[PDB]
Amino acid sequence: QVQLVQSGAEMKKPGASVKVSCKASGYTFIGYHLHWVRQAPGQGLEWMGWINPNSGETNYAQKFQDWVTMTRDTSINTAYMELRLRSDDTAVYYCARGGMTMVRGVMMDWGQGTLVTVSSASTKGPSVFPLAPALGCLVKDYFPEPVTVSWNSGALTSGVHTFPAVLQSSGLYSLSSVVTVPTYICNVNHKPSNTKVDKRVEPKSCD
Amino acid sequence: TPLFFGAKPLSDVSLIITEPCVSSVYEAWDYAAPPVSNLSEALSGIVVKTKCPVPEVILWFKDKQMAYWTNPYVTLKGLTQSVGEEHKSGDIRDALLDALSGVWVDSTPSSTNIPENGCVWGADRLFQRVCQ
Amino acid sequence: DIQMTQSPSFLSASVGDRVTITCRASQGLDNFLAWYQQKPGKAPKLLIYAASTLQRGVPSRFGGSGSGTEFTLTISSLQPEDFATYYCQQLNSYSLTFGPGTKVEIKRRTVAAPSVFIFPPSDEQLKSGTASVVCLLNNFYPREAKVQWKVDNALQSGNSQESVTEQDSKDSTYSLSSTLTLSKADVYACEVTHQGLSSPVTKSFNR
Amino acid sequence: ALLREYSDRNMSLKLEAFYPTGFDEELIKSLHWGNDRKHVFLVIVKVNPTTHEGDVGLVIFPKYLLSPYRFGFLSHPVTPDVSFFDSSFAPYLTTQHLVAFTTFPPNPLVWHLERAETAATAERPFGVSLLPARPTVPKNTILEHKAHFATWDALARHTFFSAEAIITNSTLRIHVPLFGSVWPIRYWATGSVLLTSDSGRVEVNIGVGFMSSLISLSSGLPIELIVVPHTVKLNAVTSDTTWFQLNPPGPDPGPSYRVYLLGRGLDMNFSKHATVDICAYPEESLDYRYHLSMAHTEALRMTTKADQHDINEESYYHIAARIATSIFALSEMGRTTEYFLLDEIVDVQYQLKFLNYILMRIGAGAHPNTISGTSDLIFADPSQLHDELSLLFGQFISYDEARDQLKTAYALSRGQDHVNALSLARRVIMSIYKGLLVKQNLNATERQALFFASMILLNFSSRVLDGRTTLLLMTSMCTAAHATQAALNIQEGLAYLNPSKHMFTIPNVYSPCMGSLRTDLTEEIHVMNLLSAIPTRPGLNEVLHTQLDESEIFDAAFKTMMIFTTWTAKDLHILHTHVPEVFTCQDAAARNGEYVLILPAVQGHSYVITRNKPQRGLVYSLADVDVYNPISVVYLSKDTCVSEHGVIETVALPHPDNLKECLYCGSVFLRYLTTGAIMDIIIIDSKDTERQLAAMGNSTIPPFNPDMHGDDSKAVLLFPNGTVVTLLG
Ligand SMILES: *[C@@H]1O[C@H](CO)[C@@H](O[C@@H]2O[C@H](CO)[C@@H](O[C@@H]3O[C@H](CO[C@H]4O[C@H](CO)[C@@H](O)[C@H](O)[C@@H]4O)[C@@H](O)[C@H](O[C@H]4O[C@H](CO)[C@@H](O)[C@H](O)[C@@H]4O)[C@@H]3O)[C@H](O)[C@H]2NC(C)=O)[C@H](O)[C@H]1NC(C)=O
Ligand SMILES: *[C@@H]1O[C@H](CO)[C@@H](O[C@@H]2O[C@H](CO)[C@@H](O[C@@H]3O[C@H](CO)[C@@H](O)[C@H](O)[C@@H]3O)[C@H](O)[C@H]2NC(C)=O)[C@H](O)[C@H]1NC(C)=O
Ligand SMILES: *[C@@H]1O[C@H](CO)[C@@H](O)[C@H](O)[C@H]1NC(C)=O
Ligand SMILES: *[C@@H]1O[C@H](CO)[C@@H](O)[C@H](O)[C@H]1NC(C)=O
Repeated sequence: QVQLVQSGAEMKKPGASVKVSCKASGYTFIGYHLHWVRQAPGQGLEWMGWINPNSGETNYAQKFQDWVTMTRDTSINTAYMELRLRSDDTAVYYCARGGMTMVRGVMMDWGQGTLVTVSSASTKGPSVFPLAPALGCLVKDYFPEPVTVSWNSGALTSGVHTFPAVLQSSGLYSLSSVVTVPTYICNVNHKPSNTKVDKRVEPKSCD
Repeated sequence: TPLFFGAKPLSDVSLIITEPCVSSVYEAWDYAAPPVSNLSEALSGIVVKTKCPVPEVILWFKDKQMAYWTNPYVTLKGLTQSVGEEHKSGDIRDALLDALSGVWVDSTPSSTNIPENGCVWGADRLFQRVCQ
Repeated sequence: DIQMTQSPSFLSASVGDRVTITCRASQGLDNFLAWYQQKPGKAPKLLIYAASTLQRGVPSRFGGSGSGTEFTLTISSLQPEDFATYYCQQLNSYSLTFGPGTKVEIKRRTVAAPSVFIFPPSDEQLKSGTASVVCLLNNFYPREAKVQWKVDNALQSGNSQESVTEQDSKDSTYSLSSTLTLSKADVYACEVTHQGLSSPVTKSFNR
Repeated sequence: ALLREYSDRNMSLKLEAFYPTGFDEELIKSLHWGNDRKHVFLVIVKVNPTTHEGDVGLVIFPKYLLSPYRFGFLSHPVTPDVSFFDSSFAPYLTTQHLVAFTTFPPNPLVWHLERAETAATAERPFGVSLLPARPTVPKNTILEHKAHFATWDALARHTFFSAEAIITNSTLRIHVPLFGSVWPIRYWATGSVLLTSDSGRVEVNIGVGFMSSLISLSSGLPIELIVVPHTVKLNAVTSDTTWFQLNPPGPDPGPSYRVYLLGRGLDMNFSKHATVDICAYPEESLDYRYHLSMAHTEALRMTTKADQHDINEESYYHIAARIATSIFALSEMGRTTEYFLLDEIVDVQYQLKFLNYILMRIGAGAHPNTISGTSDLIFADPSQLHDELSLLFGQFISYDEARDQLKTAYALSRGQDHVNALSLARRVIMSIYKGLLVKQNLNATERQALFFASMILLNFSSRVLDGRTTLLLMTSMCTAAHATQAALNIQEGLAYLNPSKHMFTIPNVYSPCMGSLRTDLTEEIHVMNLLSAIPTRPGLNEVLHTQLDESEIFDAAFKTMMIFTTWTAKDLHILHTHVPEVFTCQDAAARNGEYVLILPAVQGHSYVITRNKPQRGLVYSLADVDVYNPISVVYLSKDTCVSEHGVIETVALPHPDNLKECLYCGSVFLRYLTTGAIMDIIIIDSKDTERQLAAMGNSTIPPFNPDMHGDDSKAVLLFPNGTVVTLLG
């Protein structure tokens, strides 16, 4: 099974420098090129460049030519992408394996992507508030994206609707996640602010 | 050093799988082709070894009871080609292609190397380095 | 640098139909073109690596044809899971360019009525200085529903906050959440207008 | 029909589930692999030899899955096969390609070549044709199957025959390209050419709308040039097995054809990017004369570079390609035009020898003794033409007719030359000889006659004498005076040149200096004199000065004089046969080029001029010569390795009229300088030359005349006896 794990997610202010990692598996690292493609929110795909994991040599796009650097490590089979943020650089960053040795550009397998947010603001944590007696929860007032929500140990497959984030006027994002019955827990995970809040469902009396 | 005539015999197919790796056992080997015109009227099977330092492919024959070593990359290429034609249709055929897909993805890369100098013969004596 | 054109930019069709997406290159790409499928929130997936060839593991419903400057992706029989945006990519060059993509939605054979649920509790939040009562619209089609309240509808209440889920990959349903948040605590009803309802039905809570 | 995926743990058996989709197979069979049925099975085995288990998989698939699916271009087409299965599978299974090396560049993005300017265009669907336009067939005429000459006049006029042999008699043949890099190619073969040596081999296969030229060097990487009809696509064999169609490296297809270059050097190894240069060859023209003209041009060019390297890598590939595509052109031309000419069929025979020689000897560096070649063409029956000409000879001539009679005679020989051909060749030489002693130059017709006369007499103790006596004559003919003119010729011819509209041919620029044994022409004294004679050819003069630097003009004059030294004299095989006496002892000087001049004498003996201290032979040291540049005349013997010194006795000349009997003839009049410069090697051929020798300046022949010369000039007469004499006067 060929897999690529990126890491993890992060936020950096403008003018900074950010590193994303790709963890190879299932294939010969030295034998297939590594490509980087970024996606702005609500926009399409943009190919940043590729790197030969054996040679070490890199090929860059004109857009990223002086603003980016790509490097790897043959030992742990990982690749690194370092970019200088111009504040127009906010996007999700993907790494992918070239699947054809004699034809450049075919992405056979993709990573899970890493969202990078560029803002002058300071990172903040989420606050969870379980709902009674539709059993879902409510996350509120965090920054930046993303935040992932899973129910129990992943025992609930069908029925879970995780709603898109809503930006408040306070400057912080908020979203909910619901499932529908007609005692479980909602597991919240915030990567930038390092927050994990387990809240359970035990319905209460209303008026 | 140690060379290879290209084939040993084998009476079973369980032997080939358990057979060692020519890559590891010897240093220089020579791939070989069976003394028969049509492979189909003869060849009973194809065994592929992925994880050898130099991945290999064996063409096994039942009646002949010979097992020949052939070029791993060229043979499977020619395989996925002949079974991949537009007119070819089958669900079985799809399983072939499903298996033939990621064959060399785990194993070591193909050569980037330059060949050696010297004259080349034609197809008659297959790409032999001799002038006259 | 070769520029890539895709048409249509947006389309919606029905299950069982045949969708045809097109790709256009600034100049001849010969054999080299790719087709990708990107579902919302997930990573792109390769469909057609050469102009005509189907990646093993990709459904047989997907096919491709083309040469030179013109390429066409065809979904033989559309399914609800096919909801995505589809990209084409230049192959085998120093600069690999992507098509703008084609958004593909799914129109439903039938109209599904929203199940309205309401969440009262402010308990953990109530002593923190805020009370949040969300209203839920789950698994409905078509898209249009307008939520109103017994109070005058105001950005202040943030009732215009609406988190709309991307189309369900099974029933093609939509889900909406309009959140009611009044900070510092300065009749409450959820009023939904939908074509799947006889008259606009309202579920309410007061205290 | 079984798809079965297994997992191995320890070696006993494996844990699996077998899924058959649509058909019945023996289920209990799986305990033993599905050999029993005609169907083939596939097994993928992943095992980490840590003793680690890994996993395996199996699919048994049916048999049929391995089975595949004005000039008339729709009759005998070029059809690529899908894979090795219905084709020749031997080289593909057995190739080390992709394992040891790769025939293709590792970087895929360098595969596509740009199209050259000289390549064909929509407006010029074929190419550029040379100006002595190919004669149109007369409207009334009917063309015979083969080509024949029943008369002498046939050679002078044009003889036509049908190209129908291409369309009627032909063979469908499978072609495996280099190292099994590309799937095979079915084609209808119009011909083949093979050139072999010590240091090189080039295989040329040619068919309707098809050419394969496999070019290989002992000292260099192999390449193959494949030419297919532009509509045809070739498929490259690559590591990734799931990419079905990839184009082997080359330029975009043209109006008539597509060209492919197999083998490395495209991205890096080539000295410049000649990738697009060589690939353009088949699309530059359909005129075989065009390619051969370019071949003769690079021929002369590289022989000037003979000093630094025995091998010219680039020039070898070039001249190889050129030779190959010219046969592709000629065959394809006849097909397209429905006919052929006799000159064309004869000319390629001579061109295939003369060019292969220079190709392997000078280009590849190989020993001349081992240079061989063979051609098989359906529209060409040389051996039948040989017998026709053999019976033609066997039943006064101007230089023109002689040139044609000899050219065709050289072109067709198996080594059997008709006695009267040789007799004609001799008479041509001697007649040119008697001409060149009164005059210092040869017109282009004279040179062509000399060229073929030479090649005929050096072609093969009878024929041995011819070799020695011609090398003698060639050497005598080449004087300081002629050499300067002869070098100017080569230089003028190369100066005013039109690859586009005109043919260049070496026999047109030829001279005895190319067929002589003289290594002294590169000496400063001569080269300097060459430069001073340049303004006597004002056109050539201006061309040289307006591009070449004054320093480079010297290199030029040096490099052209080089040709005269390296063309024949440097060849050891020619020497070894005709002058073994030079090599008899431990003698190094022969191969160290310490022997500046070689003069074949009566059988078993040859004179020699050496600058160093001679270690063998009868030695006459001329003592009037400057010490820093000495001339030692040395008489070498085959069976005598002894070393001695002779005395030069002096004699006087009688009155020219006095003796009707000739006691002098056969000797050699050597004119040298006190500066150590060798000038004139003139032989006394006839009783009249003898009379001109006794002349005081009443002699027509200038080296015999101590007037046109000066105080530095000294002269000595060499008898075949080994006797060296000074003349009084
Ligand atoms: C090398 O040696 C091998 C033998 O080992 C030969 O392989 C044979 O190859 C031929 C093709 O040239 C095969 O013949 C083909 O048979 C197919 C059978 O499939 C049909 O029937 C089966 C049931 O039996 C169904 O499952 C299937 O759906 C099909 O209905 C035919 O489909 C093929 O027919 C094609 O051509 C015929 C005309 O001959 C037309 O009538 C058809 O419409 C169609 O176009 C084909 O005939 C044969 O099966 C192979 N033998 C074996 C043992 O399987 C090679 O030919 C041989 N090659 C050389 C160069 O020596
Ligand atoms: C090498 O060859 C030369 C000639 O090529 C030989 O010289 C010859 O020597 C003999 C005497 O030994 C001469 O014979 C003479 O004949 C005349 C009549 O013609 C007569 O009057 C004399 O009395 C004498 O008998 C002969 O002329 C002379 N040749 C020449 C051209 O001068 C020489 O013998 C040879 N040397 C060797 C070692 O063989
Ligand atoms: C074909 O070749 C045969 C000899 O093999 C010959 O008899 C015949 O004339 C040739 N046909 C043509 C048209 O050249
Ligand atoms: C060359 O010289 C010969 C005489 O030796 C003469 O017949 C012929 O006309 C000359 N050719 C040219 C080109 O003048």
